[PDB]
Amino acid sequence: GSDLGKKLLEAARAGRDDEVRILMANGADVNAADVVGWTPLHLAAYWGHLEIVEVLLKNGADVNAYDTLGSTPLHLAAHFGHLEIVEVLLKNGADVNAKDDNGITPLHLAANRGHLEIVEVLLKYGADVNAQDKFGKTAFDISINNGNEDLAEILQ
Amino acid sequence: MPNFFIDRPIFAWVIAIIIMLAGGLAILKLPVAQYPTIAPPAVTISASYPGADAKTVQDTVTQVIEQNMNGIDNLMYMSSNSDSTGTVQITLTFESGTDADIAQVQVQNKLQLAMPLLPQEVQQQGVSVEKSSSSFLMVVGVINTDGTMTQEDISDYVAANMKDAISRTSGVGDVQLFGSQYAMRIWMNPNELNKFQLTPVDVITAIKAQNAQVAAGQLGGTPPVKGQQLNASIIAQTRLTSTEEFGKILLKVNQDGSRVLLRDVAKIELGGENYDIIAEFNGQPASGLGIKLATGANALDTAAAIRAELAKMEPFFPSGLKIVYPYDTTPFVKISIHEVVKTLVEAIILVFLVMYLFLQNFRATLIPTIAVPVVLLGTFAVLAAFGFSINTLTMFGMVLAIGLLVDDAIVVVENVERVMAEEGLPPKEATRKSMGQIQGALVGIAMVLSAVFVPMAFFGGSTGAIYRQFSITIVSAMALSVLVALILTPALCATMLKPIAKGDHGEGKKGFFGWFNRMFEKSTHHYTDSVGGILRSTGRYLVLYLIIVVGMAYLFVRLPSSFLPDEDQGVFMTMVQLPAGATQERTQKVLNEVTHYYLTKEKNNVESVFANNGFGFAGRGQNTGIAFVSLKDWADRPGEENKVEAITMRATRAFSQIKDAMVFAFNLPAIVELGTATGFDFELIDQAGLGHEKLTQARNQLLAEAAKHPDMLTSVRPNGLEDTPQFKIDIDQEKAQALGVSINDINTTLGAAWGGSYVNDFIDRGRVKKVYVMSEAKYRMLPDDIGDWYVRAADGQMVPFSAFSSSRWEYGSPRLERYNGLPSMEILGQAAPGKSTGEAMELMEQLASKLPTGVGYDWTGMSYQERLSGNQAPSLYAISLIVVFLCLAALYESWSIPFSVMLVVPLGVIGALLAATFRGLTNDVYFQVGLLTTIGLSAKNAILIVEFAKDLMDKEGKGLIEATLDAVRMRLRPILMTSLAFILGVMPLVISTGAGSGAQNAVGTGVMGGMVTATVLAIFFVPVFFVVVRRRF
Amino acid sequence: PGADAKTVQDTVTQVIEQNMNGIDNLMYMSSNSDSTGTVQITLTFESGTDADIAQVQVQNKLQLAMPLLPQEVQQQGVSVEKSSSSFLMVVGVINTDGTMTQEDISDYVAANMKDAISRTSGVGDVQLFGSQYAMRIWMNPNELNKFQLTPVDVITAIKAQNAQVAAGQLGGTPPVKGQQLNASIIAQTRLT
Amino acid sequence: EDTPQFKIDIDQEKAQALGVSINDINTTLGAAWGGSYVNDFIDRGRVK
Amino acid sequence: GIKLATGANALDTAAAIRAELAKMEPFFPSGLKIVYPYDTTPFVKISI
Amino acid sequence: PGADAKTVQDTVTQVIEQNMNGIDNLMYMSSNSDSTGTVQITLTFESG
Amino acid sequence: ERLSGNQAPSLYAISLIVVFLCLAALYESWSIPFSVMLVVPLGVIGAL
Amino acid sequence: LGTATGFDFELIDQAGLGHEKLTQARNQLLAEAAKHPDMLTSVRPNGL
Repeated sequence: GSDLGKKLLEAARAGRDDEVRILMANGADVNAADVVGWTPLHLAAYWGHLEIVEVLLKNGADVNAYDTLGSTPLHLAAHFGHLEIVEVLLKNGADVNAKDDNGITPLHLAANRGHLEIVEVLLKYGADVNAQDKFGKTAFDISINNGNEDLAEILQ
Repeated sequence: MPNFFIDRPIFAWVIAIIIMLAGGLAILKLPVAQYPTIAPPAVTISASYPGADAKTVQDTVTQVIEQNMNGIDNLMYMSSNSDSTGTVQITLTFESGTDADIAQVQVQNKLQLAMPLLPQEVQQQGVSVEKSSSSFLMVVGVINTDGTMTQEDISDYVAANMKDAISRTSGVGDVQLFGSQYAMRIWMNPNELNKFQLTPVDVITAIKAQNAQVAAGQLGGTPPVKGQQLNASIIAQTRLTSTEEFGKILLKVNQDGSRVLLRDVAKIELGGENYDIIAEFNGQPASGLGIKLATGANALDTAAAIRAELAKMEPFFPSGLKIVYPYDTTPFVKISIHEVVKTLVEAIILVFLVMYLFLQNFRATLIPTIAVPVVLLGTFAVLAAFGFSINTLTMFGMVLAIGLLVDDAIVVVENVERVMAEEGLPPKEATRKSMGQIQGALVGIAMVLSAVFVPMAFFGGSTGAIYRQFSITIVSAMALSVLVALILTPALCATMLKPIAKGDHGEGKKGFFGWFNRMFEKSTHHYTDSVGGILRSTGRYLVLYLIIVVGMAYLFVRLPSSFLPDEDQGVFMTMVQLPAGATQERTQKVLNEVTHYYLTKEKNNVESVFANNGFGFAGRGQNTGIAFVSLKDWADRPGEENKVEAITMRATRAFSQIKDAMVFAFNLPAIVELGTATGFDFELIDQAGLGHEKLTQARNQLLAEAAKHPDMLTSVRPNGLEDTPQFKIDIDQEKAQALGVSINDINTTLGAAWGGSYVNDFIDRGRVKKVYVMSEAKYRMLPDDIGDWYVRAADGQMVPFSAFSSSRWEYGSPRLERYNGLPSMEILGQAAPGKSTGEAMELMEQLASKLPTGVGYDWTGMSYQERLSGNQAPSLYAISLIVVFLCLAALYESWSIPFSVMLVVPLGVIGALLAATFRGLTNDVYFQVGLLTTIGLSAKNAILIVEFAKDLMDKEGKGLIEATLDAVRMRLRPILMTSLAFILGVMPLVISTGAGSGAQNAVGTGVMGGMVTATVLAIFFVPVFFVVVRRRF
Repeated sequence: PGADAKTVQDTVTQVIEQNMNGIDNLMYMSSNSDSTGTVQITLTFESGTDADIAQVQVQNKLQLAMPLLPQEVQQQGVSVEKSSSSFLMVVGVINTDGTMTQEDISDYVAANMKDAISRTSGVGDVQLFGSQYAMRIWMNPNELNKFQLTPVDVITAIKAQNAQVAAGQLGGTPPVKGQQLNASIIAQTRLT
Repeated sequence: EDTPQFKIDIDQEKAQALGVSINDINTTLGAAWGGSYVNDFIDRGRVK
Repeated sequence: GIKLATGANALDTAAAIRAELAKMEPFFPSGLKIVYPYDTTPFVKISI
Repeated sequence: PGADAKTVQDTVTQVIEQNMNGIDNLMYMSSNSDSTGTVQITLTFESG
Repeated sequence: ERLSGNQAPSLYAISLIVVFLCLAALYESWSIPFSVMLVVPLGVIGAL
Repeated sequence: LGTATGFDFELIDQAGLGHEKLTQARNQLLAEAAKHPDMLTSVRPNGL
């Protein structure tokens, strides 16, 4: 742990881009993880802070970091609807078929909160649509149960 | 009327007597307290929901209760907050002037009716309505010095064996235990539970069944078979009493005839109800009682009583246990009283000395010494009558009234002594004339000082309550001082003063006195020659008056304002906050460091530190803590370097070095519950249902912009807590239903094991106490452990919790404010140095006006008050100045002459401002009252001179300048005497250091500096003022 | 909810009335129980009665009757109020766009204005000319039978699945030595 | 003055050995000897 | 529909209600509007 | 209901009594708990 | 009863003082009140 | 104040007769009421 890596975790979450910029000027740790495994990319990916996402990735941030239970910044982004972050992350090599410890996939999470664009993007970059979670549900299954017919159609 | 009592001295003695009797009785009966109640009535609802997060608490409890707080009367605002240790608090703040008991029962009844809408666990726990009081008389700490009993033990002891003792102690109105009594703790083991195929559900249902009260009835109860001979009660099952019994509770009978026993799947022990606070006092376990003084009670007595009771408890203390008094307001209140009694005595010794130096006969020197106690005694009477207590405010208002009291004596006695020396009249004819010469002015002076101090009581809210104290003290003192000077001292003068020859100005005496008298008569000619010259040249002095008026204007605005000075209170505190997710162990290591520092580096000053891991202002959690620090006496901590303000500066610096931990110290406010007179309290409101995340953004947006005006806003911050990582677990209904597993089984297994579950009551040692079932910490610490808890399916199979759940982190709020019903965030800040509060608020409002739609704002706290009643001062003081005019108009029968007198007001103010700015002091209430009295007293002298002058023209036909010079001569000696006495009298307060000295400094400085200039400037400017106005009109 | 005038009188009104005894300055007491499921008992006092204490007292005797009232009646919240019979004023709320139905306007008034006014000192009673919203389940028996479920099954599952669930903490007090993490456990929450 | 009391003690283990619910036991003993209020009825217009 | 609490001042309370409604108006959805169909208080002001 | 005087005293009378502290004008307080489960506590206040 | 006895002396003492003072004030005399205040035992003995 | 010369009157079932009998009693009263319109006007129930 470091004085700065904690400052970066904080600024990453809060979306203080110039703080992040200055922090990146000083070699603060892009791999600093908080108490639960979240790196500042996680923080950015979750809290919806596109600029910082890029800056971090540009500065050697790991796009396929995973937390105490398997969530990848793609997981967060797909799940909370941050289309642009999804796209950036996948551009920068984010595993679209990452499974957390429940076998949950950014497709699942996106299917579930019903982010049709994010679904298609993930499908575009090759989201395995026949992936199943712990209980065997496929993003389609999430779609039929939530009653989302457009999604159901997209997953054919 | 003073003729009446010149001829009837006994009558007047009787009136004196009666007044002194009423006074002495009030003195035996008046409540003693540090301060009166000044905060408005507030009633705080409180509830708890074991194992519950801040959202669950809000959605099931806080909203329900707030939705029901309807139809209570004189509510100003309601506000709540709901947090992640399962607590809620809802504070209803009532209008100033509400009956707190009407207010509390109205809150309590609507809550009652809301009680069936609450969670069943919360109903089982109870919800407490209480009157909000940060006012503690003292706090008794209870500690074990020989490592034989834990914090819980101490607490239980204190509960079972000490609390109620104190509660019944006289003058104690309320008592709070700093800990819990015991609870029966079942600490479950899930490996065993799954071995015998049991769950927390079986454990709970067995404790509800084998720890029960069963009603059973009677033998031979009405209606009986006639001819029954015995009527007896049937006692069946009662509550269990020991841990041995609980451990012998039968869970399962096997296929084997063996017995699964609740001791075979769980550890059984007495313990705390919670374990969320770790409390230590110098590293050793501790508990305590917080004792509030009861209404009407006397603080010095109650304290003694509390201590008395304690001592007779010590014989039965178990070994190792010791009492400690780490907070006690009564020594302040003792010092206060001793210091005021001190000042009031030195006061009469001084008027003795000054009276003799000038008048040089003992008979005169009696007349003030009788008259001053008469009025002071009879002031306590009026105090009592109006329902006032003996407190710090009323006591210093006593001190601010000495000058006005002293002066009334000096004025009457001296003018009889002067009429004698000048006219050779016997003491009865001389007083009768002398009274005829001040009798109107003295009554006038009463009306005018009324119009000074009376307006001050009519301020609103917290501040009006502090001004009300001084107002009533001071007007009372002066009103009896006028009564006593029209009733008692005329009589006394006519019947104690020895005569004086015509022309005998004591110049023929010898030694120190005869010299003084010639010296003074030379200086009275010296003086009247000087003023006669001044009067040839009024213009440069009008220019100098504008210079004075202008300097006062400048010094006014650049003298910073507070409302009460801090004190070295003997105590101060130290916050310890740690990151999101920081554990209780980690916070204890910081507090351990903080504790060690004080007992090492401040050994010389510090007596004790009390380290509460788990608590704080902003919130609660394993990651916060307060140390409370208690010092040795101000007479064992010499010099300003061992003051709190010193010790805190040092410590705060030391602790900025601490890693992963924000740590700092600070003094306690003068009056607990009030906050910075430079501060604001800002509520930011979700007004159209945006949600938490949205209001959080709108906040940071408001906090950013705020930081973009450092010239105007400083220390602008959130009051609450920040969102934190939490463990979201989802239950697969489908897998549950398919596996034959109830979700009520699932959610009570989880809730009991990981959150604690309150079951029922047992009776330990004749005391009823709670029974909790919870997992051993070893199995409820980490997400990994969720797979070790099994729930039984319908078909009897044991399904691991993992087989039907899933999990992820999200962020969530560990605290959640609300305000007048809506979600809120409380923003704190003050006006940057040199800027006023009303400005920093104007900007804070505009910065908000450019916030996202759906976000509103309100003003709460101190700010709510000053927003509604911070405008009044120039209203009120206007009416004041109008009446003072209207009065003097009637005194002198002239619309123009008033101005001559009124013009004196800047002359006293200036030196008060000078002496203040010099000593670094502040525009606060002690200073402001002292202004008021400095004005009143120099007003007094003005009114007498003009009267003497206007009289000499009106009656004896003297020319203007002739009258003015004679007036200013006769009134020179009295004015000298009063000021010299008084100035000297307020001396110890200015020099004062150590115990409780900021209060004395505040009163002393401004009164003495305002007096040096009020005395010096007036004797010259007043004749000036009078001649310019008589000429102009 | 759903009680005729007699079910309301014989399960509520009377049970209450028989407790409304020993109450200073009471003159009469009338009451109506009607088939909408509503009771109002009206205790009237001599002129000069302090309405606060007059309320404190009635409430005292009422809370003896509370546990004897039906569970359905308690959860509907029983009220006690000191007001004039007549209306001081009626505040109307319309929509000039017509972006919002009568039913929506009412739900806004009820959720965003009422409470603050009900909490205004002076305000003895507030009648919402409309109705706050509720999640309305509207059952169909033709399908209920078709799967062999009943309204009982429904209420059970809503209670089960629209649950706000206390579930503890990780690293909760009393913790284990060497504990790393302190985080709330969030399980089922109310549906929205 | 101090009265006698008849303490009856139920054997939980034997109750479970013979398959009887402590709640019916408790309810029998309580209802029979002490009485049990059950609900109200109407007597000529009065809840009783 | 607002009923005035026992004893309370009609004119004073009308006021307080108006002030409270004011703080809500800036958050009304599109085209939502207050109107004033029944008020017994103005007659008191006017006739006095 | 149905509890001895000692049970009723431990769990009900003592609980209420220990909160009847600091109340204005309280002269004395008497109270009893019996075998039928009834409790009464009587706080007597200074005349006036 | 214990209270009415405890307070009775104080009551008698202040009632004498009052009468005396009223006499001194009315008759402008300390002598007239002290002559009078000595008839008091003459009446008290007859009541006793 | 009331509605001018309005009188306000109550019929009570003092004996458990029932709602139904009391209704007939009220009907019987009201009929006779209409037979003295030199004295009584707009006499009417207040219920359903």
